[PDB]
Amino acid sequence: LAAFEGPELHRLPGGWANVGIWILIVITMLMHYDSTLYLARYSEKVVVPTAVVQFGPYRWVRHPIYASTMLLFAAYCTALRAPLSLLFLLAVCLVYYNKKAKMEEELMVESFGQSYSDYADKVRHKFIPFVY
Amino acid sequence: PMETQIISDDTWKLVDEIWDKKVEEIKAEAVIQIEEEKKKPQILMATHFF
Repeated sequence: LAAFEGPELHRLPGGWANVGIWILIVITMLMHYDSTLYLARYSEKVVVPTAVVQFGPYRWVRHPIYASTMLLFAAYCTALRAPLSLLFLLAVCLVYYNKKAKMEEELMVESFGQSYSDYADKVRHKFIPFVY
Repeated sequence: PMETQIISDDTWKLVDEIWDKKVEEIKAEAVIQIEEEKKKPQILMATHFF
Protein backbone atom coordinates (compact mmCIF):
# COMPACT_ATOMS: atom_id res chain seq x y z
CA LEU A 1 0.00 0.00 0.00
CA ALA A 2 2.96 2.33 0.57
CA ALA A 3 4.29 1.66 -2.92
CA PHE A 4 0.79 2.09 -4.37
CA GLU A 5 0.09 5.31 -2.46
CA GLY A 6 3.41 7.10 -2.93
CA PRO A 7 4.06 9.32 -5.95
CA GLU A 8 6.30 8.17 -8.79
CA LEU A 9 10.00 7.95 -7.98
CA HIS A 10 10.89 10.86 -10.28
CA ARG A 11 8.17 13.18 -8.92
CA LEU A 12 9.32 13.01 -5.30
CA PRO A 13 11.61 15.96 -4.51
CA GLY A 14 15.31 16.05 -3.73
CA GLY A 15 17.96 18.48 -2.54
CA TRP A 16 17.30 19.80 0.97
CA ALA A 17 14.17 17.67 1.37
CA ASN A 18 16.15 14.41 1.19
CA VAL A 19 18.40 15.49 4.08
CA GLY A 20 15.71 14.83 6.69
CA ILE A 21 15.42 11.26 5.41
CA TRP A 22 19.13 10.71 6.07
CA ILE A 23 18.67 12.18 9.56
CA LEU A 24 15.84 9.75 10.30
CA ILE A 25 17.87 6.80 8.98
CA VAL A 26 20.92 7.60 11.07
CA ILE A 27 18.98 8.37 14.26
CA THR A 28 17.05 5.11 13.88
CA MET A 29 20.17 3.02 13.53
CA LEU A 30 21.85 4.82 16.45
CA MET A 31 18.86 4.20 18.74
CA HIS A 32 18.47 0.55 17.75
CA TYR A 33 22.18 -0.25 18.06
CA ASP A 34 22.39 1.47 21.44
CA SER A 35 19.33 -0.41 22.68
CA THR A 36 20.73 -3.73 21.44
CA LEU A 37 24.17 -3.09 22.93
CA TYR A 38 22.62 -2.16 26.27
CA LEU A 39 20.26 -5.15 26.32
CA ALA A 40 22.78 -7.81 25.25
CA ARG A 41 25.52 -6.61 27.64
CA TYR A 42 23.66 -7.62 30.82
CA SER A 43 22.44 -11.03 29.66
CA GLU A 44 24.58 -14.04 30.56
CA LYS A 45 22.88 -16.48 28.19
CA VAL A 46 21.35 -15.67 24.79
CA VAL A 47 18.25 -14.05 26.33
CA VAL A 48 18.52 -14.27 30.15
CA PRO A 49 18.67 -10.77 31.71
CA THR A 50 20.66 -10.77 34.95
CA ALA A 51 19.62 -7.25 36.01
CA VAL A 52 17.33 -4.35 35.05
CA VAL A 53 18.52 -2.09 32.23
CA GLN A 54 17.83 1.65 32.54
CA PHE A 55 20.48 3.29 30.36
CA GLY A 56 20.54 5.29 27.14
CA PRO A 57 17.45 4.51 25.06
CA TYR A 58 16.08 2.69 28.13
CA ARG A 59 15.86 6.00 30.02
CA TRP A 60 13.62 7.39 27.25
CA VAL A 61 11.45 4.47 26.10
CA ARG A 62 10.82 1.23 27.99
CA HIS A 63 10.94 -0.89 24.79
CA PRO A 64 13.49 0.85 22.54
CA ILE A 65 14.34 -1.87 19.99
CA TYR A 66 10.65 -2.19 19.11
CA ALA A 67 10.26 1.57 18.75
CA SER A 68 13.40 1.73 16.60
CA THR A 69 12.07 -1.02 14.32
CA MET A 70 8.76 0.78 13.84
CA LEU A 71 10.61 4.08 13.28
CA LEU A 72 12.49 2.29 10.51
CA PHE A 73 9.20 1.53 8.78
CA ALA A 74 7.97 5.07 9.47
CA ALA A 75 11.02 6.55 7.76
CA TYR A 76 10.45 4.05 4.94
CA CYS A 77 6.88 5.29 4.45
CA THR A 78 8.26 8.83 4.54
CA ALA A 79 10.79 7.94 1.81
CA LEU A 80 8.27 7.11 -0.96
CA ARG A 81 5.99 9.85 0.49
CA ALA A 82 3.06 7.66 1.63
CA PRO A 83 1.81 8.88 5.05
CA LEU A 84 -1.36 6.74 4.91
CA SER A 85 0.67 3.53 5.02
CA LEU A 86 2.73 5.09 7.83
CA LEU A 87 -0.46 5.47 9.88
CA PHE A 88 -1.63 1.93 9.09
CA LEU A 89 1.68 0.35 10.14
CA LEU A 90 1.44 2.56 13.23
CA ALA A 91 -1.87 0.89 14.04
CA VAL A 92 -0.98 -2.74 13.28
CA CYS A 93 2.61 -2.69 14.56
CA LEU A 94 1.47 -0.87 17.70
CA VAL A 95 -1.23 -3.49 18.33
CA TYR A 96 0.93 -6.60 17.92
CA TYR A 97 4.02 -5.04 19.45
CA ASN A 98 2.09 -3.79 22.49
CA LYS A 99 0.71 -7.32 22.92
CA LYS A 100 4.21 -8.79 22.99
CA ALA A 101 5.42 -5.90 25.17
CA LYS A 102 2.66 -6.63 27.71
CA MET A 103 3.56 -10.33 27.79
CA GLU A 104 7.29 -9.64 28.18
CA GLU A 105 6.70 -6.88 30.74
CA GLU A 106 4.44 -9.02 32.93
CA LEU A 107 7.01 -11.84 32.78
CA MET A 108 9.96 -9.69 33.90
CA VAL A 109 7.88 -7.81 36.47
CA GLU A 110 6.99 -11.20 37.97
CA SER A 111 10.62 -12.33 37.78
CA PHE A 112 12.23 -9.10 39.04
CA GLY A 113 9.69 -7.29 41.23
CA GLN A 114 10.25 -3.78 42.56
CA SER A 115 13.22 -2.84 40.34
CA TYR A 116 11.38 -2.81 37.02
CA SER A 117 8.37 -1.39 38.89
CA ASP A 118 10.22 1.79 39.89
CA TYR A 119 11.92 1.81 36.48
CA ALA A 120 8.52 1.82 34.74
CA ASP A 121 7.45 4.54 37.15
CA LYS A 122 10.52 6.51 36.00
CA VAL A 123 9.68 6.02 32.30
CA ARG A 124 5.95 5.55 31.73
CA HIS A 125 6.12 6.29 27.99
CA LYS A 126 6.29 2.78 26.58
CA PHE A 127 6.89 3.10 22.81
CA ILE A 128 6.96 6.76 21.65
CA PRO A 129 8.41 9.62 23.76
CA PHE A 130 5.45 11.39 25.46
CA VAL A 131 2.96 10.27 22.79
CA TYR A 132 2.01 6.86 24.18
CA PRO B 1 45.18 -55.80 73.51
CA MET B 2 43.93 -52.49 74.88
CA GLU B 3 42.84 -50.44 71.82
CA THR B 4 39.08 -50.46 71.37
CA GLN B 5 37.32 -49.40 68.16
CA ILE B 6 38.60 -46.57 65.96
CA ILE B 7 37.19 -43.95 63.71
CA SER B 8 33.60 -45.15 63.16
CA ASP B 9 31.12 -47.42 61.45
CA ASP B 10 29.39 -44.37 59.94
CA THR B 11 32.51 -42.98 58.27
CA TRP B 12 32.81 -46.35 56.54
CA LYS B 13 29.22 -45.81 55.40
CA LEU B 14 30.18 -42.39 54.01
CA VAL B 15 33.23 -43.71 52.16
CA ASP B 16 31.10 -46.58 50.78
CA GLU B 17 28.61 -43.93 49.67
CA ILE B 18 31.19 -41.84 47.82
CA TRP B 19 32.67 -45.01 46.30
CA ASP B 20 29.23 -45.98 44.99
CA LYS B 21 28.50 -42.45 43.72
CA LYS B 22 31.76 -42.38 41.76
CA VAL B 23 31.18 -45.91 40.42
CA GLU B 24 27.64 -45.01 39.30
CA GLU B 25 28.86 -41.73 37.78
CA ILE B 26 31.50 -43.63 35.79
CA LYS B 27 28.89 -46.20 34.74
CA ALA B 28 26.52 -43.46 33.53
CA GLU B 29 29.36 -41.53 31.85
CA ALA B 30 30.56 -44.58 29.91
CA VAL B 31 27.41 -45.33 27.89
CA ILE B 32 25.42 -42.09 27.48
CA GLN B 33 28.33 -39.74 26.76
CA ILE B 34 28.13 -39.50 22.96
CA GLU B 35 24.81 -38.65 21.27
CA GLU B 36 24.53 -35.84 18.72
CA GLU B 37 21.52 -34.72 16.67
CA LYS B 38 22.75 -31.53 14.92
CA LYS B 39 24.49 -28.20 15.57
CA LYS B 40 22.85 -25.79 13.13
CA PRO B 41 23.68 -22.06 13.17
CA GLN B 42 21.00 -19.94 14.86
CA ILE B 43 21.23 -16.93 12.54
CA LEU B 44 17.44 -16.33 12.31
CA MET B 45 17.18 -15.07 15.89
CA ALA B 46 13.69 -13.59 15.56
CA THR B 47 13.12 -12.94 19.28
CA HIS B 48 15.42 -9.92 18.93
CA PHE B 49 13.36 -8.48 16.03
CA PHE B 50 10.34 -10.57 14.95
